[PDB]
Parts: sequence; C-alpha cells; structure tokens
Amino acid sequence: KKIEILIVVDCAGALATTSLISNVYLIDSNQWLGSWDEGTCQLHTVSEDGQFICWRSCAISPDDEVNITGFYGDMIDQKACLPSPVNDAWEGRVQTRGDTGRYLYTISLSINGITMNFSPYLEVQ
Amino acid sequence: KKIEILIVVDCAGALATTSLISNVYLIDSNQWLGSWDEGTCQLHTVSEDGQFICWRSCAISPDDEVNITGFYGDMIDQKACLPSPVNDAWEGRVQTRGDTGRYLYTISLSINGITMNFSPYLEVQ
Repeated sequence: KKIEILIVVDCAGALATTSLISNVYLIDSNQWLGSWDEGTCQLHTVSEDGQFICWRSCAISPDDEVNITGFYGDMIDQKACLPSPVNDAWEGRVQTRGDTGRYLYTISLSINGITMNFSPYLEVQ
Repeated sequence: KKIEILIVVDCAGALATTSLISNVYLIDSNQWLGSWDEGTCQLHTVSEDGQFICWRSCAISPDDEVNITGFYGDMIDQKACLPSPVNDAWEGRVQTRGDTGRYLYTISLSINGITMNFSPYLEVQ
C-alpha cells in the first residue's frame, strides 16, 4: 500500500503573489484532496508506520515547471520519513516505531526557477 | 486572460473500478477545485466569450500516463469551444458570441492506454 502524493502549483498565482497560499494543492492516492487558502497550512497526508510515501509536483499550465528541491523540518529531524530523489519524484518510508501523531515539515519547490516553500504535515497512525 | 485546467486522475483507482468517479479532479487557474464523488459529474469551468482555455492531464503517480484523447458533446456540437491538440495539451477559445449558459461535454482520456471518459461542463457568463 504505497501512498502517492501530487503537489499541484498554480504557478501564475504563486509568482504574482510570491506565496504558495491559495496557489498549492495536494491530491493523493488515498483520495485525500486539499487546498491552502488562509491561516497556517493544514495540507497533510495520513499514513502508518512502515508505509512507503512518494511525492511529485506538477504545474497547472503545460508551460510551467515545478520541481521538489528539498524537505526540512520535524519529519526529517525526527527521522519519521526521509525522502530521496527518484527521477521526477521523491520517495521515503515511514519509520515511527509505533509512535502516532503529526510531523510538521516543509517542502521547497522550484517554480520556473523561483524557490518557494509550503509546510504541510505527515500524520502517522 | 487565459484559463488553464488540470485534470488529475487517480489511475490505480480508476483502473481498479473501471470508473473515473472518485478518481478524477479538476484544478484550474481561477482557483476552482473539484472532485466527482457522488451522483452525476458536476466538475466545471467558468468562462466568458473570447477567453482562451487550455486543458492538460496528469496522473498522481509518477509511473502512470494520462492523455486527453478527445472532446465530444454539446460544447463541441454547438461550437461554443473547439479544443485542438498542441504538444501535450488541448487548447480552445470560447466562441459563444453573446451566448451564455451551461454547455455539457465529455472528455475522453487514455489512462495507461485504457480509454475512460468523464463529462464536466463549461459555464460561460
């Protein structure tokens, strides 16, 4: 049961406002769908210990280019999941050892060469 | 002032169930976001006469391939918008010429070689 996550970026909106807020979406293979319109980002993924997770990013426009350039924050520091690049995607495995809870993290993207970030979280059960 | 639409397909889910219901999403550059979970498909795009519209399709997983293979239905038959393929996308211009209203249509997709369709609508104001 591998979870695949798609990060969708409205790159026109992101570059016009210099923020991913209201311009970034998550859709995943567990049929979770979300947007980030106001306040702190609540975009997230639900998984369980030992599960493989895969992230990839794309633009709305066929003319734009969006790449994931790095992961930072609690999910990495606490070693809950350590994605590494695989072609145009990043893949890791959830290693919590029975602990449950949310692990905040930050994804940096290159949006037509401009580095922008957003901070979703990983929920482990 | 051109609208760009992203069709996202859960290709594992769509192929397992032989239906795009609960497996297809629209996200566009007007920040409209939609799923089709229940009932008849209500995914749609709001536009106006003369506006350029762009459709492109992607999968959630990096391993799958989703291409738009055609457009049919009222929007085509009544000549409100006639998309043509351009590289990896389809582009058309809303040519309603004073007409307003909901125009139903059907998009055929190839999902890892398997043809599946869903029927959103174009709302022109």
